[PDB]
Parts: sequence; structure tokens; C-alpha cells
Amino acid sequence: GKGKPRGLNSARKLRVHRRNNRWAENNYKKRLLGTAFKSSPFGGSSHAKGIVLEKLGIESKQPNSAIRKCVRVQLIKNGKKVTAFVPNDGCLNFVDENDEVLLAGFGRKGKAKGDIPGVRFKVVKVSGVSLLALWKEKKEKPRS
Amino acid sequence: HGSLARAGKVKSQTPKVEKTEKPKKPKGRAYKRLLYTRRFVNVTLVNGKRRMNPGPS
Amino acid sequence: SDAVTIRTRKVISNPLLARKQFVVDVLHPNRANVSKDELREKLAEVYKAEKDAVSVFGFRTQFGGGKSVGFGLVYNSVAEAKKFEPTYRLVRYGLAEKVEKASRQQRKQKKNRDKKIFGTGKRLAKKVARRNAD
Amino acid sequence: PRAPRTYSKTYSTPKRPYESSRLDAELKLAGEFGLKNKKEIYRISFQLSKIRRAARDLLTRDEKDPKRLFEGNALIRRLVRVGVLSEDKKKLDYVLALKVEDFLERRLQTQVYKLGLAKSVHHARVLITQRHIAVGKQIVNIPSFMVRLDSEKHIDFAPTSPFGGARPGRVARRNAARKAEASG
RNA sequence: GGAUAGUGGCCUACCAUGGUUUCAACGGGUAACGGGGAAUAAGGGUUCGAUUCCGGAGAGGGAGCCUGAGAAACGGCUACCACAUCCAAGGAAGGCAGCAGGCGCGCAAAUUACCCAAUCCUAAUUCAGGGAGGUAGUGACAAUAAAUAACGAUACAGGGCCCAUUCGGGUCUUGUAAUUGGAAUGAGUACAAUGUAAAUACCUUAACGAGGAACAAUUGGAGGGCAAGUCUGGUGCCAGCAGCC
Repeated sequence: GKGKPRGLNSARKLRVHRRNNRWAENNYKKRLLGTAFKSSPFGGSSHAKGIVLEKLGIESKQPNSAIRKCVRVQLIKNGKKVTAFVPNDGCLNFVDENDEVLLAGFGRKGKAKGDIPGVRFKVVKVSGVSLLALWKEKKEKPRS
Repeated sequence: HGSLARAGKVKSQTPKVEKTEKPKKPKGRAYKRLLYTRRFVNVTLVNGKRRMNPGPS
Repeated sequence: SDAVTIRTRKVISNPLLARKQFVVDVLHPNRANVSKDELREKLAEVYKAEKDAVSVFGFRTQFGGGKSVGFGLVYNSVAEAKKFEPTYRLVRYGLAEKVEKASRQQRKQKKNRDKKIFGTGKRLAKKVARRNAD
Repeated sequence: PRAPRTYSKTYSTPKRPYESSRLDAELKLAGEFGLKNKKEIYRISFQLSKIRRAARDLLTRDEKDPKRLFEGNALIRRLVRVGVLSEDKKKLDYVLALKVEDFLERRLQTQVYKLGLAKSVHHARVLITQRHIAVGKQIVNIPSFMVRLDSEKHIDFAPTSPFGGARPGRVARRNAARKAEASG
């Protein structure tokens, strides 16, 4: 029995059955459809420039209690509105508004990382000035 | 509770202490030599389970 | 120096270019390096032909010193060397004069100039005179 | 247009990183054989892994198989040429059995220490990298050597450095100038 | 039958109504040039392959054509379309997806350099030309090797062995050190030769070039997976950490 045929001339049946089950698989689907290119904000790119517009004070999911100090961003090549977790302490004050920041993902491939709901992306630079560098004063942001 | 302020709180409020001076440590193969002569011929901490960073006990 | 002992290796006569060619090693301890003119006079007296006739090129020093290895090449005479060898080899030996030229970009610029000009130029000169008269 | 230069590494990182036994073993090896780099250790392990895959997929084959004969004899020939293998153990199971310790003791630095020109493997290291050594009649400044035993017969200090003469030293002449001024 | 260099609906005249299809035709999509191959593996395999090599296509999009053995040529013409320039406003000249270089696009990518010295190609031809190509500059894309420190003696603490003459020597140890001393070359300066078309680098060696304040190795992390603090201060579900818990 077992389901799956066994004849020596049924490889067509096997491939097409497998094709349907690969459509049921996860990464085959979004890869062959180009969700990353047609619906995702980045366009399947590792990073992306962006312009912050305003600030947001998303509270943390349970079981936890904080406010995560994220921001609202628009891209340039696309023009889509994105939220982004300003990672470290004081960095929001570093990245107040109008800044041509750089964004990337979290490390979970299109999902939110921790107790930070609605956010998949974060900031890594400010007009070519790194946020860890700003945080540790190894470099400093052009004021104007 | 309106906490969309206070960013940088503890990093500003922290009492600034600075790194004391000490000699430059061995580098490379010298470091691996230090690790060997600390871990094996120095029998300094083998009590039951070989700690490496003994807190003051 | 102290016992250069310039020694040739894999010698072979090529009568077609009318020369003889080999790969040569010098052993210099207590010694920075040999010089090309020194090597050429040494090979000229060991192979009896002439200083401007014998030639050399290469001579990489083996690591740590103590020896170098290069290519030495004697010709049947000075005239044979002068007719067969490249101008760069003759001028670095000092046997000839390296004709001076400008930048390749400047040669190409003047080439484009006389390519945009057609004919000798005397007629165009007289015409430009008669035109720039007023 | 220029046909591209082949490049390929000579090491491979561990599959699973943090195993205290593995870490302590390779630390043992580095601190006894005078090494700087787990990179180097992985490199030696990679050579051993290469020969071990070769040994396995050759001894899998029957006897008097000319492939087995040719490849096993060439492996034997280079292993005897380097001395990692003996001159009387050619049965291929010792090749299955051989050690990173065997490769390391056939290296140059600890060889120098056994020959006694060092007083410590780290002293051997600094002599190698400061070029106070030569295995033939040409100086070498690389620890990782895989000696061919003619070097072993031919070890001496650097001729173009003291302990084999021909110069007293840079800082030797420096001290001599110091004492000349002091006497003056 | 015309045309072709040639077969042939390649095209025309007349005639027959056929040809492909669930063994996925035809239409749509493709961040699709194909391949030699690349990453990755016990086996089976999955993913990628613009990109140095082979065969194709194109020169801003299309169409046409002269010369020629060979082009549907674009560093050759003709027109149109969209671009764009010089005008003493009548007119004229162009196609960097060639090498450099610039704007814009962006996460994302080098000098408006030197040489035909080689490797080859072209011509009537050894001799000339060649951003094909080679050299150097930028360059932490990736790969190889490999500095940042070592060594003797002086103050502690050991292990075999001799005396077993007590806990005295410890001959020799191997580390701990606000101990001290030497020698030891490298990075960088090199006089120079060598290097190369000319060089600049590599290798060579003069002369000058360390005692740590010297010539100063960072990047991650310490509750588990996952190796590494029940240390100190600050903070007090706030700020923040964390790929998962």
C-alpha cells in the first residue's frame, strides 16, 4: 500500500504530486511567488535607507512591561511606511526626526523578535553614522 | 504611564567610573601560553568542578 | 666582494639568433648584492667575448640571501648584440640612447589632430591666414 | 580573460563549537606544542581528515587493485618522506590511527626544541620568526614546516646571525658603542 | 514558379483540409541567456550559475541599406520615435551595455595614471599600431603564510632520590613575582644594488631602528541551548537586554 505509487513508469505522477506538496511547503512558496519582492517592504534587500517621520511608544507584549521607543519610517525606492525598533538606550534622542537612517531586519525572516509587536525591522546607521558609534561616542552625528 | 520620555535614563544617571590602569597583556601564542600555564600547571582552583571566575567567597 | 663564484647552468648554443643562453647563479655571502655591470664584466672575462656583448636579466635573490639566480646570455659579438637585442636592453646597458617621447595620451592627441587635418596643410594655413585677416 | 587563480583553504572550523573536552584538548595541544591559533590546529586536523577519508575510501577496495596500490603507495611515500609515519609501519591501519600529536612533533618548532637550540618551544618560535635558524643552506621563518628528514640531518643555527657566527648583533654593536663611549 | 549561395510555405498561383492536444498543446508569469560549473552533502538530493571559458543576442528602441569573402555593422550610413549639444538663428554634429571618469538609482561596487616590455592580433609588413592586454593606484570581496613577545640569574611553593643524623641540605624541578640584567630580530626608515619598458612594491644587505609609557588587538559573550561571575556600584517591570526560553 502506503499511498505513493510504485510502477516503473509513473515518475510524472510522482513529480506533479511532489509539486503540489512543495506548494504546501513554506519557503518554496514565498520564494517562487516573490512575496519578498512584491509584498514585502524591503524588496528582498538586506538593508534599506529610510526617512523617519514621527515617533511611537509601543508597549511591550505580555508577560513583560515596558515601552519600546520605536519609530515610523518611510522608504525611498518604495515609499512604504514601516515601524522600526531604535535598539539601544538614548539612541532615540540620537535619532530624533528627519534622519536618513538605515534599516535592516531582526533575524527572524519577516516576523517580530521579542515583546515588540508589529515591528520586524530596526535602525543601524544615521546618514552614514552608526548607532553603536553614537552610543559609545567613538564617532558623532553631524548636528546640521 | 506616559513613559515616552526618560530614554537614556540609567545611562545618564549612572555614576561614572573609569578603567584603571594595568599592563598590556600577552598577545597571541603568548596568550595561549598564559592559558596553559594558568589552567593546568597552576592548580589554583580544582575544588570540585574547576571554576574559572571565582567570585569572592 | 668575497667569493661571488658566478656559475652558469643549462648552457646551450643557439646558432639561429647566433648566441648562447643559460641560467646563472651567484653565491654572495657577507655581501648585499652583486651589480649587473659587475656580472657582465665577470662573464666577459670568463667567456672571453666582450662586456657590451654579454647580457643578463632577472637575478632574483634567494630568501635570506647567500645567493641569487638569474639568466645570463652571451652573444657572438657586440654587433650581433646591437642588431638583435631590444632597445630597452641596450639602453639599460648603456649601449644606445633611449629616444625621448611624450606621453602616450599626447601622441594620441596629436594623432587625432593630424587625423582631423587632411592633406599637407600649407593650403589650409594660407586659407586660415586669409580668413583670420578679418 | 586571465584564467582565474585557484584558491582553496587549508582548514575547517568545528561542526559543533562549545564542547569543553574538545576545547581543552586543542588548548592542551596549542600550549604544549607552542601554537597561536586554533586555525592552525584545525588546519592540522583537516590534513588528518583528508588522509583519513583517503585511507578509508582506499582500504575499502580489495587487494591487488591497481588504484589501491598506486594511491596507497603514494600516500605511504609522502608519509615516510615527512616522517609523520615510521619507516616500518606500512599496513594502513596506523594511517587510520595517526595523530595530530604526530604531525605536531614532525613540525619544525618542537623539532628545534628536541634538538636543543631553544630551551623552550616559545624560544624556538621566536628564533624561527626572527630567522636565527636554517634547515639547509637557506634561512626559513615559518614554524609549520612538515620536515623531510634531510633538514633533520642538516639542522644548524643561522649562518648569517650569531650562534652560527658571521656577525655579533645589532644590539651587540649598540652595546659595544655604549661601552666605547663609556670608556671614552 | 519566383527568390536564395543552397533544401524548404521562405514567398506567390492552384488544389486537399489539415497540424498540436490531459503522455499539459496553446495562453500567462519569470528578480530566465543556455552550458562547462559553484555552495552543499553517507546515499538520494536541494539551491545557484549576470559574472574570466564555449555557443547565442544587442549597441537608446525599431526598420532599411552601401562597401565588402564575411555586417542587417552602429567607435558605417538613411529615416522615424524618445534624448541631447553647437549657433555670428541660415544651418551642423552625436550615440560609454569599450577604458578611465561624472549625474541619478540605490543596502550595494575603484584612477579622467604608465607601457606596448611581455601574451597575442592586424597591415604591403621583423621596424608601426593596439585602454585587446600587462603594470601600478583604490581595495579587510574572498584564499596562503604569519609580528604584538621570548631567555638567564634573585624573594616564595613543590616531587622524585640521597643521607633517613630531628622540620637540615635539598642536589635538579616548574610555576608564582612594584625583581634585575643582557643579548634578539621584525614593522618602519635603505645608502644602495636587484626589481621592472621606467619604475613603486617582494627578496638582499649596509647605516638608523623595543623593556613595556614601550612599537599599547580588537570583536562577541558570561542563567540555560552555549564555555565563561551567586563579585561591586547605579537603576527599580522605568530605562533597557534577549535569535528561543
